[PDB]
Amino acid sequence: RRPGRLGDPDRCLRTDPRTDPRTVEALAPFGLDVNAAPAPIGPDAPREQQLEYAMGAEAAFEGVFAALMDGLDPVPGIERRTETISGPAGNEIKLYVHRPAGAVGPLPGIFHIHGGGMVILQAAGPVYVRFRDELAATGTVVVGVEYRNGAGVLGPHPFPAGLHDCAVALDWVHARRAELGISTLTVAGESGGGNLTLATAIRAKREGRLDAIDGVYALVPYISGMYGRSREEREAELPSLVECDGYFISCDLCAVFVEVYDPGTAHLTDPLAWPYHAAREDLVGLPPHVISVNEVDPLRDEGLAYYRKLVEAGVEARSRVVPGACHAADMMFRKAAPDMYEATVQDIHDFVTSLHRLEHHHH
Amino acid sequence: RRPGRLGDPDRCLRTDPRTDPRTVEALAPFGLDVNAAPAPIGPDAPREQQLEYAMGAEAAFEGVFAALMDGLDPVPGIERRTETISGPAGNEIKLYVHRPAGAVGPLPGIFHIHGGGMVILQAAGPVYVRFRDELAATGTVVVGVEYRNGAGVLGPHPFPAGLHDCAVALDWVHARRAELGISTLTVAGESGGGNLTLATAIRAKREGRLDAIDGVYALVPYISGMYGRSREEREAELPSLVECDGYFISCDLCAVFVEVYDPGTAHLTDPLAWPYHAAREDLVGLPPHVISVNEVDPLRDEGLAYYRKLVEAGVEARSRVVPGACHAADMMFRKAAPDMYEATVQDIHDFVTSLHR
Ligand SMILES: [Mg+2]
Repeated sequence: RRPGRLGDPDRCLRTDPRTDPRTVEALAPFGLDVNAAPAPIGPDAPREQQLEYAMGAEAAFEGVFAALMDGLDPVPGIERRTETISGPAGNEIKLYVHRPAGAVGPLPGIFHIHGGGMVILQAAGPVYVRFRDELAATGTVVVGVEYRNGAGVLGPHPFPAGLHDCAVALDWVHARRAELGISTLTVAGESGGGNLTLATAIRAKREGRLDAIDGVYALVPYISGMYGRSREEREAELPSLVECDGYFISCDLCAVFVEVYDPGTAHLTDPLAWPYHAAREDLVGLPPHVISVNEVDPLRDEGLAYYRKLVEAGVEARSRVVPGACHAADMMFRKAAPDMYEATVQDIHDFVTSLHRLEHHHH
Repeated sequence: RRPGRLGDPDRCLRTDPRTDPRTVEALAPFGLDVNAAPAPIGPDAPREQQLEYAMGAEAAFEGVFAALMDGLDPVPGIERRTETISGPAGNEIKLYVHRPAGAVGPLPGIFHIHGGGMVILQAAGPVYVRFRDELAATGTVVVGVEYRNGAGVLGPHPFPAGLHDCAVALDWVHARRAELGISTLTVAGESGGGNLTLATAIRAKREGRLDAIDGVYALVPYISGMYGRSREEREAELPSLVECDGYFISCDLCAVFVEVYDPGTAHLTDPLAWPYHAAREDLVGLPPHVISVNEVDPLRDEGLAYYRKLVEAGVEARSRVVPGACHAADMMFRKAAPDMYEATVQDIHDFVTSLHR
């Protein structure tokens, strides 16, 4: 029969033979070996209740991530510094810089955009600190942007606040490459940070700012906005949204996050809010991209769709799949599945090291 | 607004702003800067006439490839030897072996399957000798299999003759990794050799022979068999078949080649003939795969489809696109577009060095 919840509506990560069993056992303490509990509200709830729900979801996910990162041996030899810059709207934006302490000369730069559906989680949290140390350790300079969120502790700031913060922060890092010891500059991020990464490149082309971007690496991108569509609609367009619904994340939670990010959903088909909607003309001329998708992630199909769009637009594009992986498993299970974690860090290192500096090429 | 011949039916490689212009000028001596001339026959022609046509098409493509390889400095430091083995059906199969001079120790192996729609061209021809030298130079042992073709000078031998010859030759290389100085073994090939590469892996799983295959690298695979469908059918299913029809290769030529390969087309939906038809159960458990596709290649969409299938079956799969590239441009334009050629050679090298037994 068909895989996952297409073949058996009651299947979950534990009962899906495709799931890496180490990750099932790593999620069991949190109850996330089985299908996520349903959302107690939907996208028609009053905004006040949606923000309360998102604040609780933020805390709940942060508890999971803190426990998964707890007790890890430090990454050796990383220098960390925080910079604080002026945002577009009188707001301060923190940048978390990571580099190998011994590094002599310029290294590839990674402008890292954290996930959380553009509405929750902090770049200051342990799962992101760890990922930026891990990337830096390979011989990169990593700059993690703390942008305004749609909700939670760093919210509420609707679309396009976080996207504007990412723009200003990218411009600041690009203007300081030499000071920061950066050669090429890649924008990277997972899930909602994969969304902001892809939209950051689309916007940079529109604004004449593409000198800032030598490459783009999007992991498990959260880009369709279509989580609130019926089971039949989701099955017809993006079947992974049914096949793997409730595998770590659920369409019901994501549909509330869509409304939280953009109240009224005037930008539901705007490629800067939801890059799945990008037209060919939005993508022509973009720098090299990687789209990394996860096998048992509901967001798998929308990530594959974006790779097809980039191919159709002539971008120097690549894609990969992480076998056995739930949404963001390759960034979460540094303890339980270190090989999966290492393979993603090493793929990103291999991509950024391959890049040419495009500001110095005729364009 | 739609690219290529979807937006302007008269567009051709030269007038498509997407094409790498260096490849346009490189194809102009052959008249292949403009849309390929139409086929004088169709798949309904008598078999005798289809074989005459395939033999002329073979000579014409060989002439292009020879001219594109002429005037190159040889790849230095390559040792070449020919092995001759027993095939499945009393036939001898040549194997073209390439290795770097003075390599110490085992190197990744590449079992290379040439293209030509499974019906034309020889592994002994200069475009394949060059590509195997180029791969060897990066630190690999390359084995080019000379299998039975559906047509041309090494035919006619319908499906599954070529596939059977690839299976026996792969088994022979696998059994001799030590003697050949090979560590890991990758099956690789472009176009019709991309078809045979992907079908070789699906067949190996069925036959309990997957120990022979540590990875699979398919370039611009020729795998749908759907070239003879109407313009409207092709547009609906695999739009690149219309968008880039006539860019170097044409659907009319390909539709005759389908019939030549498998006369009567009993295997038109058989994944061993046409891997686009693979079911999930055919792909589950396969070793790592790369699918490389070319931007302005009519075969682009079928290759992207196969990457999706591998992802949906849990294979450790990757894909790439070559911008500005017609069908097989990354293997043809070593003179005019050396950056494009080297990027494909280095991606294959990166892949095979990443594998383990
Ligand atoms: Mg006959």
